[PDB]
Amino acid sequence: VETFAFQAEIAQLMSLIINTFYSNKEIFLRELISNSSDALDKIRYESLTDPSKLDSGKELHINLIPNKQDRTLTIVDTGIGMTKADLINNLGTIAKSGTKAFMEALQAGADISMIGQFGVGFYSAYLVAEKVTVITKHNDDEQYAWESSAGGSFTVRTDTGEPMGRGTKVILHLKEDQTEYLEERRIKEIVKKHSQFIGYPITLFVEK
Ligand SMILES: Cc1nnc(Cl)c2ccccc12
Ligand SMILES: [Mg+2]
Repeated sequence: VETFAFQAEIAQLMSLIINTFYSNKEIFLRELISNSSDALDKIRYESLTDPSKLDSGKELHINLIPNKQDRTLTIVDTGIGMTKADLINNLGTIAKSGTKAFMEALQAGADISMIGQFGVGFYSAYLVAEKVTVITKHNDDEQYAWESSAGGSFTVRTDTGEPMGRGTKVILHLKEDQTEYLEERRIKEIVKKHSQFIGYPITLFVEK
């Protein structure tokens, strides 16, 4: 297991997200679904010039999986996935400019719901999650698990669990007072409201 420090600016964003009083927390789900949809668009487009990129799975979809026993909500896609370099460096590097503009917009009147307009909506996960685990598989790399409970650091390890073929699973370990996002009716409400026009089938799994 390798442990890394977030860039100062990303650490600052995450603390803002964790510490700021802001009741409209449901926006995290829209942001993660939007990210999944962008990742599905990417693999679809790449597959037009190299059909073999779909050898790791033809199905292009999003699954939402609540689990009350583990207190987790998982967002799963069969999109392009992320490489080790994406997890450790590339995505954070790109998020730096968006983060700066976002925190400038907040002290100038914007609110946290606009986070996705700055390309850094992934970090809205920390509105509801005390820990985020991301399991991911890109065609050009191995399966990895990224994980962070914030506080300035994250880990990356090669993942030994079940192979996923290609795509990304974002596992939200929910805060004690955010278990409403495990309820079927609440999830349905949020998806209908914010994600009605996404172009991939979204399947909300039911609990056993
Ligand atoms: C910036 C960013 N966006 N999406 C995901 Cl899934 C990320 C995962 C790890 C680190 C940064 C991410
Ligand atoms: Mg970083």
